[PDB]
Amino acid sequence: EEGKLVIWINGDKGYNGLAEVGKKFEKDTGIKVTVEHPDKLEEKFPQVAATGDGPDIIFWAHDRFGGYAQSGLLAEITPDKAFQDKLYPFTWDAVRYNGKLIAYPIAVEALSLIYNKDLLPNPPKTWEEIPALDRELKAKGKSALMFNLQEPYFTWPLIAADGGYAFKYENGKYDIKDVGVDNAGAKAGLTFLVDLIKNKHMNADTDYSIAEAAFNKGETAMTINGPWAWSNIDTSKVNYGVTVLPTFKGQPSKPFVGVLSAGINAASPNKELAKEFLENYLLTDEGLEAVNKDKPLGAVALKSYEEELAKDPRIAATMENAQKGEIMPNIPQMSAFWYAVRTAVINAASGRQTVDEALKDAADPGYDSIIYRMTN
Amino acid sequence: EGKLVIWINGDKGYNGLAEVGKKFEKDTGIKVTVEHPDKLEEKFPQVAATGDGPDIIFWAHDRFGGYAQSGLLAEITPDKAFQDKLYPFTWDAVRYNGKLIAYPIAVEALSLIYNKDLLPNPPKTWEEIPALDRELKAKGKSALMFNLQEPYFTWPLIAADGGYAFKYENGKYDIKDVGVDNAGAKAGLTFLVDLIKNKHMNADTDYSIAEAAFNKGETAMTINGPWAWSNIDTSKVNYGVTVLPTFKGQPSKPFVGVLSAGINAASPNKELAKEFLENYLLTDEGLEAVNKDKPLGAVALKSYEEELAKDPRIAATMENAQKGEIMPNIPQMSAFWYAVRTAVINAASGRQTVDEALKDAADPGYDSIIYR
Ligand SMILES: OC[C@H]1O[C@H](O[C@H]2[C@H](O)[C@@H](O)[C@@H](O)O[C@@H]2CO)[C@H](O)[C@@H](O)[C@@H]1O
Ligand SMILES: OC[C@H]1O[C@H](O[C@H]2[C@H](O)[C@@H](O)[C@@H](O)O[C@@H]2CO)[C@H](O)[C@@H](O)[C@@H]1O
Repeated sequence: EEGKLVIWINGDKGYNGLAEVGKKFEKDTGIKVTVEHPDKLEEKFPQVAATGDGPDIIFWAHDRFGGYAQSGLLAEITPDKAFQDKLYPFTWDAVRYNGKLIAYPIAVEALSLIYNKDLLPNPPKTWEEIPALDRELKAKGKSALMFNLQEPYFTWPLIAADGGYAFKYENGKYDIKDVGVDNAGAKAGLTFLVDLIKNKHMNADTDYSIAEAAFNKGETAMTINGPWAWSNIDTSKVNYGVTVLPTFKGQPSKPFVGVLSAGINAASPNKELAKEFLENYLLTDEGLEAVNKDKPLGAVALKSYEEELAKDPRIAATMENAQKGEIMPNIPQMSAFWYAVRTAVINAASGRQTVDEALKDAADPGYDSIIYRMTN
Repeated sequence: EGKLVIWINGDKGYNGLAEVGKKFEKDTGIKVTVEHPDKLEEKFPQVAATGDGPDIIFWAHDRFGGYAQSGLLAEITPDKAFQDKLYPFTWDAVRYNGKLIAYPIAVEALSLIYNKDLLPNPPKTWEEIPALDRELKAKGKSALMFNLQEPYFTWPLIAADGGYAFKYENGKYDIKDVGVDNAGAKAGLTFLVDLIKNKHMNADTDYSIAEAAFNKGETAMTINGPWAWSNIDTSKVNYGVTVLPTFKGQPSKPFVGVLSAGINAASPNKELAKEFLENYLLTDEGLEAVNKDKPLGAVALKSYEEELAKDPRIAATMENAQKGEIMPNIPQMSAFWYAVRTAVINAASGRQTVDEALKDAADPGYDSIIYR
């Protein structure tokens, strides 16, 4: 680590694009940059950083950074007024924790409906229509919809539709005691999805790669996913639309919005180098274009680059879905929250627990929660 | 790599242990370093989870279930002749999902420790402690000081009239059935907070403060374990070790711990750790070296115990232990202790009331300390 840069980022993002950026950096400065995408980095980072190890720079959606900052794993960052002016105000707000800035914002992510325009000329406006749709679509030996049920992020817009929420957001701060995941909005959302399963419109163990291959091979009319997925759909030549998520009980799907963000390890001795890389190389039209050409970032934080992208109707649809949803909390409880809800969705989907039972556990984990099973 | 590093708590006989380790070094040339880092029981899971940390970790057995569940401990395989040397109940304390995950060392329970001169007659009941504090306060003394910062020291009183942690039914702990906010729990902690509210005890007394006060002859009574008696010997106070007081007529029920040694699952020195524990530490002279530094309590090694059981201080330790309960070793233990610690400190300081402090420990929400 002594005079080089190690960067971690998720394997669904443009880390080859990003590596090309670190080759530029190395070519100008002589500093070696290594980009890695380890499995479950969002869990490894706080483990290795707890002992003063880890990468120099960590990329994740902003929801996790509050917890790292509470744990002291992140350096405070100082961008001057000029630098700050280059990025949207709400992107900075996403990386502000106890009044400090703890990361650089990169890009705004939200989920959308992605549909195969061909076998499905009109999408649905609602979830309601999907069992009747999936049934006529099985006639051609197809299914209507496949998406990741192993990550609760992908089910969340449905759960939030009729009023499921995470922690109530009250004038200023988030109410940690007031947890929305087992209210009747939440219950109705997920019970819908479980019925789709009970009645075989969806399989309970579909994961990210199954939904992706199923979509990209024309096997299923629809999927739910973010900007990063558009690339591989381009490669497959599937004719797709990106559009508004379907409503439920006639309210809009509400996706949790993430700000892909870039933090500097508090234990790093290359903090100054990390600052030059992030500010002068990545967050430029050409740094981001390079990542974005690998896998699309969504609506970027950099105003100069976003000007171009905003003209793409995938990006406008992404943004309209982001409009109906909610910026993720970055509080330290988020991590336990996701772990609970991931288990609760998987449990109810597989019949291991009833909807009421699974979400009650997610809303109020006792000592029987997975969160305290000290599992791995 | 060809080295042994041992972690043991700062209150135990770690110099004694180091004497055992010099003997191992003398015979095998393997260097043994003993350390006692602060907050060892939290550090160990964090460093061990990356693949470093000590070769050998000592703690009471309640924590080893979570370590083992986390993958951090090598399964130990003493043969039958080695097993017959230690008491069966001490092996049971280190069994997790059927496999032995540590060597047992000693049996610990809290006793009442009292100053015989200040108080030729210690109280039988928690209830008479206030009046007796009144008496002592006029003499520039106080009845009782003990660590209020660690729930371990309060547990015997929470448990007296029916507090429990997790219900134990038909060979098994039901982690949905938590007893820490039942009426027994509330009663017990309410008594303690009432003691504090009326200034018979100060809500920030910690281990250090309570030991200095007893050993300087400032307070008639403390609540402590066997490891404490060495410093009392040195201070020359004339003390007895006895039955904890009763609460609403019931015996105090201290959690019973078994000091245990686990071997890091990630150690390259696993065979050496076994030789060290089986052939040096767990012997009359190994344990004697530890014990002479800070007493272990009633040891798991039957040959050494026979000598110790004669000590009237061990007899009382075993009496308190028999009224108490072996701690669970389930992986939920770590988070339970953190919830209860905060509940006790919060109730004692007036941050929360008894009832809501305990409700939060019985049922940790996202608002609880365990999630910050
Ligand atoms: O499923 C819970 C998960 O949701 C979010 O993770 C997203 C991530 O934000 C996106 O960049 C993309 O990579 O997909 C992930 C879902 O698999 C939260 O950021 C994360 O903390 C949470 O665990
Ligand atoms: O206070 C909660 C605490 O209780 C026990 O720790 C004891 C330990 O067993 C004794 O050896 C002695 O050192 O005092 C400790 C309390 O300060 C549990 O063993 C421990 O895991 C728990 O957190």
